[PDB]
Amino acid sequence: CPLMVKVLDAVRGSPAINVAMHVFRKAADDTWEPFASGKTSESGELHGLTTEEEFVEGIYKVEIDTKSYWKALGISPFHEHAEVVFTANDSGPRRYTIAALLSPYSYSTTAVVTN
Amino acid sequence: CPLMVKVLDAVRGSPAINVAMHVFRKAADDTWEPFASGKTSESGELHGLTTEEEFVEGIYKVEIDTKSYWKALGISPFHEHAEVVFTANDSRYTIAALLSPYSYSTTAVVTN
Amino acid sequence: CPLMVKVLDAVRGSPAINVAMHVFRKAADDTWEPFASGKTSESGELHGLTTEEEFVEGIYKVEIDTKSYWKALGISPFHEHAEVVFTANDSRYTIAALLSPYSYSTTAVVTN
Amino acid sequence: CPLMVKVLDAVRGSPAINVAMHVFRKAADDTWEPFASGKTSESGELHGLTTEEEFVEGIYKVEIDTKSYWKALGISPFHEHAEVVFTANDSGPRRYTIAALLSPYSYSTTAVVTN
Ligand SMILES: CC(C)=CCc1c(O)cc2oc3cc(O)c(O)c(CC=C(C)C)c3c(=O)c2c1O
Ligand SMILES: CC(C)=CCc1c(O)cc2oc3cc(O)c(O)c(CC=C(C)C)c3c(=O)c2c1O
Ligand SMILES: [Br-]
Ligand SMILES: [Br-]
Ligand SMILES: [Br-]
Ligand SMILES: [Br-]
Ligand SMILES: [Br-]
Ligand SMILES: [Br-]
Ligand SMILES: [Br-]
Ligand SMILES: [Br-]
Ligand SMILES: [Br-]
Ligand SMILES: [Br-]
Ligand SMILES: [Br-]
Ligand SMILES: [Br-]
Repeated sequence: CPLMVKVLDAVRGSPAINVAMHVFRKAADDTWEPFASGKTSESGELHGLTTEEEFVEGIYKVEIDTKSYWKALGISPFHEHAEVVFTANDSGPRRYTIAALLSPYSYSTTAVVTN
Repeated sequence: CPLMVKVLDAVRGSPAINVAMHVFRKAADDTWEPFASGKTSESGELHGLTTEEEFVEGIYKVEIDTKSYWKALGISPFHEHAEVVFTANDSRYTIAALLSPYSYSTTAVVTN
Repeated sequence: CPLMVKVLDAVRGSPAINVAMHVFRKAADDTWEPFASGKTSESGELHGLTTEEEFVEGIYKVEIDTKSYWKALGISPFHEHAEVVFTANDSRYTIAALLSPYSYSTTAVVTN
Repeated sequence: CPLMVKVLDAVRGSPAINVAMHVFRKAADDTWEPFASGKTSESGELHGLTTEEEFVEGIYKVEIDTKSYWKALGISPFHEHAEVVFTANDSGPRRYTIAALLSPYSYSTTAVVTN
C-alpha cells in the first residue's frame, strides 16, 4: 500500500471516522486530474487508494473534507478542507502515510515517507 | 486589517521570514481568482493583504510557498505548499502556520 | 520582556483568555522552585513574568492549567496541564501553546 | 495493551526511533513515583509499558526524552522533554494511545482514548 491516510479528532480523542477525501494528480496541462478517493474507516484510516503501478511520479493533492466531517457532527468549523500537496516518487517508489489531526479552527498534517 | 498571516519555523524557533504567499478567491465557476499576495516580514507577518470593503463573504485560499522557504535554507521538504482554504463569514482573521519540513499546522484566530 | 507566553484555543478560534500558569526554575537538588505566575489576558498573552536580571540561565518549566480552562467552558479534556520545560541559554523567548481538548502543541520563538 | 506511545519526527518524515521515555504515577503524598519506562522501536512505537491490572486509576506523567533524541542526532533543541500528564481510568479501564510529533523548537501531542 503506497499511499495511506490517517485522520484523528483532537476534540474527541478518537480516530476521525467516515472522513471523505479526494486525491488529485497534476496533469501535463497543469490541471488537477481526479486520481483516487475514499473515506476513513473506524480506525480513522484509508487504505487501498492506489497501487504501486498506478502511483507514478507526479504532484499529488489530498483534499480531506474536514468541513463535512465537523458539520455532520453539528460543529461549524473554519476550514473548507485540509489540503496536502506533495511530489511523490521522484527518486523512485516510496510509501507515504499522511496523517492529519483535526480541530474546528486548526489542523496539523505530517507525512511519514518510507523506502 | 481584516486578514493577517503569521508564519513560524519549528526547526529554527524563529519567525519564517520572506515566505511568499498568494491569496485567491473562489469565483462563481469554481476557479480560483487571484486576490492578494505578499511575503512575510522580519516578524513572520504579512499585513495589508486586503481592506474591509474588498474582503466580502466568500471562499478564500491562502497558498503559502513553503517549498521555496525550505529550499532557500538548504533543506528538502515534503509539501509543495501549505494551503489554507476557508469561508469568510460576516456573522478580523489571523491565519497562523507553523512549518516543519515534513509537517505543518495551521490555525485561525477570528476576533473583534 | 525576556519571557512571554501566548495561548490559543483551537476549538473556538480565539485567544485562550484567563488561562493560569506557573513558571518554576529547577533548583540544584532537582526540585522545582516557584519563579513566576499569572493568567493570560484578553489577547491570550501573559507578559511581565520576569526581568532580564532575574531570568538567568537554567532549566524552567511552564505549567499551563489547561484543565481548568476547558472545565470553565464546560468541556472535559484529556490533560491535567500542559508543561513546557526548557533551558534558557545566553548564547527574548516567546512560548506559544495551541489547545484542543485532547491535544496541544507548543513552540518557542527565540528572537533578538 | 492499555497504554501505548507513538513518536514521529517532523524534520525527517519518519518514526522517531530509540526515543526514551519514563512514565510516573502520582502517589498519595503527591510525589511522582516511577511507573514504567522504555524506548520506541523502529516504527516509533512503545508497547508493553504496563498491564491492565497494574494500570489503575491515577494521574500519570509520560516524560518523553526529546532533548536526548535530538542531541543524538546533533540537533540542539529547545525543550528538555515533552511531558504528557493525564488522569487515567477514572470511569473504568480505557486504552490510551499517546502520540507526539517532534520538531527541534516545537512539539504536538494528542491522545486517542478507546473503550
Ligand atoms: C508508517 C509509520 C512508521 C508511521 C505513520 C503514522 C502512523 O502509522 C500512525 C500515526 O498516528 C498518529 C496518531 C496521533 O494521535 C498523532 O497525533 C499523529 C501525529 C500526526 C499529527 C500531529 C498531524 C500520528 C501520526 O502521525 C501517525 C503516523 O505518522
Ligand atoms: C516573537 C515572534 C517573532 C513570534 C512569536 C509568536 C507570536 O508573537 C504570535 C504567535 O501567534 C500564533 C498564533 C497561532 O494561531 C498559532 O498557531 C501559532 C503557532 C504556535 C503553535 C501551533 C503552538 C502562533 C505563534 O507561534 C505565535 C508566535 O510564535
Ligand atoms: Br470533491
Ligand atoms: Br470500517
Ligand atoms: Br473550496
Ligand atoms: Br502544485
Ligand atoms: Br498553527
Ligand atoms: Br493570533
Ligand atoms: Br498533576
Ligand atoms: Br528520567
Ligand atoms: Br525494533
Ligand atoms: Br528537567
Ligand atoms: Br501529536
Ligand atoms: Br492512534
